[PDB]
Amino acid sequence: TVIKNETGTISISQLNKNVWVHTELGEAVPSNGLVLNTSKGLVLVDSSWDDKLTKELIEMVEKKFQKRVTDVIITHAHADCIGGIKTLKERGIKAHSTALTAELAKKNGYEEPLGDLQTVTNLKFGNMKVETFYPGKGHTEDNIVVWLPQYNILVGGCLVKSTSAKDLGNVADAYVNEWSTSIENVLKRYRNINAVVPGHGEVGDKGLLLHTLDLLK
Ligand SMILES: [Zn+2]
Repeated sequence: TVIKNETGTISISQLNKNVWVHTELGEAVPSNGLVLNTSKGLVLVDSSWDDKLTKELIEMVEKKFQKRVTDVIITHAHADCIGGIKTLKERGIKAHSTALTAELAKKNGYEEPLGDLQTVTNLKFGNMKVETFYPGKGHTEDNIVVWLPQYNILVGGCLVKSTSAKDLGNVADAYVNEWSTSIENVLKRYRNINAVVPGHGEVGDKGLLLHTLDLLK
């Protein structure tokens, strides 16, 4: 099932019982994130392009689940992920991030996140388990991946390209050479992966990681 906004710029698709994928368009470019419905509120993985879209996304999910968004995990310091940091902070939403992401955010003129995530961080919201992992430099110097151990679902972010993507994207701030090693670190860490969510594009499987390594070759 998929719910959208009149405009069409924002949609939320269900992956399973308490896991949904949110997608917003930034001529227009899509960006994926996750919406986690827990017994203690909603938790998002990444916000949106800007404050207008981010606020809209929040209003949408809060209305649907009749709960508040309590936390957001920021996977890197680019607009498509930290675009609405100001909205989150004025709503009492905790914006988790690594210390590195926090400093790059400041440096990119964005209000900065908590900078609390370590290389390996395990968070539990109600009964929903979430693990954050920094695999090394790649698409960006600070990119991290998110893992849901109860579903073996991996949020790759922009470290992972979708099946039909033939372009790596903006590599001005990327570490192309290191990117491959970082993806290998993810593969070595998570042996049995089911679904993989790309920065943008359709949800796939481990094949997406191999596809990205192929592009980097
Ligand atoms: Zn990016």
